[PDB]
Amino acid sequence: SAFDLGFIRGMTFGFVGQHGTWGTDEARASMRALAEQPFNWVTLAFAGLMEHPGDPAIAYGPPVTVSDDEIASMAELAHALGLKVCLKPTVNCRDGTWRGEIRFEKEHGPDLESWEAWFGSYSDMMAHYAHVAKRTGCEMFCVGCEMTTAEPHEAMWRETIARVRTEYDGLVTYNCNHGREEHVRFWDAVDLISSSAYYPIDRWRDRVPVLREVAEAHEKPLFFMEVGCPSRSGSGACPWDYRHPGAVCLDEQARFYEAMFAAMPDEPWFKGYMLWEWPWKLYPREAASEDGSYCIYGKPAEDVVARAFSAIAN
Ligand SMILES: OC[C@H]1O[C@@H](O[C@H]2[C@H](O)[C@H](O)[C@@H](O)O[C@@H]2CO)[C@@H](O)[C@@H](O)[C@@H]1O
Ligand SMILES: OC[C@H]1CNC[C@@H](O)[C@@H]1O[C@@H]1O[C@H](CO)[C@@H](O)[C@H](O)[C@@H]1O
Repeated sequence: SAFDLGFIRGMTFGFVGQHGTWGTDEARASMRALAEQPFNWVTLAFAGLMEHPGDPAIAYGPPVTVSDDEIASMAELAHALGLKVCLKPTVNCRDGTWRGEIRFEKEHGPDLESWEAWFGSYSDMMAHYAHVAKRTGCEMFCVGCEMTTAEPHEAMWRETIARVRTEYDGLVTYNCNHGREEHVRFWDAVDLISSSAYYPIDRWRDRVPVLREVAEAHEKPLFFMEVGCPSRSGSGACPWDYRHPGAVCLDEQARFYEAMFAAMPDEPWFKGYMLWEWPWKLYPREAASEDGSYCIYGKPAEDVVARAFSAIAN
């Protein structure tokens, strides 16, 4: 199933999945526009909310996130447009702190500000959405994203994953941050290794050997659950950084994709690309030259990716 998996030509849709936004005419129009492109996968991504990086409570569902029925509506539409769907619940902090820096002073204590408490909340969230993934026939489920500070809590990640397996029979991945592929201890517990592969333009050429080594060592396919670059000046040096300032620069985004596609080998361990990202409210192509986001629609990167993905498809 993991070994046999068709090469992934994917796009992430709809983040952060704010309540009500996917049930709109706009979101429907955006998903249709996505499906005009040579993608075989879409990821429905959304974030629950922590107040602070040291708070064990996670808010998800309405009024924060899209409802379960909004998720189902988008999954149904995607499937009817011929796409396979990955469901990706994650968590953000209201103060803007990256989820890769969540931290607790205590390991244990269900009613304390502890790792145990936080994983209790997170595990309930994952079980909730693994069940939604089953309901909606999602072909993949992503159990976490860029949780660098949480990753050493290996027993707790294994408990979380096991719970997902009781609720969901499809492909399961965990999405680590770039630079963590060779660090995560629990790849044996998922079906596919995946990362947020925001490697700078000039590093693709020399990062490939470690990606190859990780995949081959774990006898599991590896793919990128996030990859992209904003269309802003200099962003190619820090494609992970959504806050990087810069004038709109369409070619810089294209150069990122050209560098990535040049470097990635045609070898069976590598299973492809889930691009970051596509908004639920899509700008018209006439406005694309003034857009500095990760979206490739209406920009030269659209053609770079479509040329690459059409060639893979054919
Ligand atoms: O990779 C996407 C996330 O990147 C974060 O920034 C990290 C970066 O990834 C590297 O670990 C590093 O150069 O240090 C940074 C932390 O300051 C954040 O920009 C997140 O919002 C991204 O999701
Ligand atoms: O920096 C690009 C990605 C890297 N991985 C996680 C993801 O959060 C990040 O994207 C941005 O996410 C924030 C909300 O977390 C959003 O405001 C931005 O506009 C990007 O989608």
